[PDB]
Amino acid sequence: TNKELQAIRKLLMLDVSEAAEHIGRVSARSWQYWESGRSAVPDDVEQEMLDLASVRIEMMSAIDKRLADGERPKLRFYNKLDEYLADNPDHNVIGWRLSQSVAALYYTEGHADLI
Amino acid sequence: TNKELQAIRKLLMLDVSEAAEHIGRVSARSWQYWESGRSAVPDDVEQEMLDLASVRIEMMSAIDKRLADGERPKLRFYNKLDEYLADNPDHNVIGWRLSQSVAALYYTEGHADLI
Repeated sequence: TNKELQAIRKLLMLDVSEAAEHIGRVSARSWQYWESGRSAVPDDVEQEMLDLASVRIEMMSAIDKRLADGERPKLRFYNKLDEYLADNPDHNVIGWRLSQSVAALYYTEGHADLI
Repeated sequence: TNKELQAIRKLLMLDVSEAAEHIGRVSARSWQYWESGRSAVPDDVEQEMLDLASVRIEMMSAIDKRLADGERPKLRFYNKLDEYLADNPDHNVIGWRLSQSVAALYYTEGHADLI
């Protein structure tokens, strides 16, 4: 539904324009129409957003591994996209947002430091 | 630091303009300055952001209570601010975003449905 689509997008920290370009391959206006509720949300886009959410879960699982190993992780929080891309040259703006989503969660809940 | 400030802000699903107006009581430019890293984040702003994160934890704890009572919660995802305000007339735009952040988490991670 429109509500599930927006929920996942925001949890993954994607701006509408970023989700539209990279996941929907549609204009931002088209993506807004999907989230507005005045349109059918196509099921394929919803499925691709759930696939991307599984990437966030994989990234969380890796941090959980460090925690089980006794480490208090120091996670890079990239305020600047360009710095993320410099350190992660095989990723893009969507990877940057997923990194923010994961680092912010672990920090805010008291489980990791940000660097 | 600027990284912690932006991380909490984004996790709570607040736009810069919303955080600036209601939490900082400053302009978006000033809030962006605090998120830039150029100087230290003010003590009172830091504390208020931590306190709002605690409100989010309290909201999660209330849902955890319902799960422990055997409910499968149907959480209302408010894509429309005014609908949230009508249902929660003592709250404002910041409370709306907190509601989105909690509903999106429990939905995307499989514990609740959205309506």
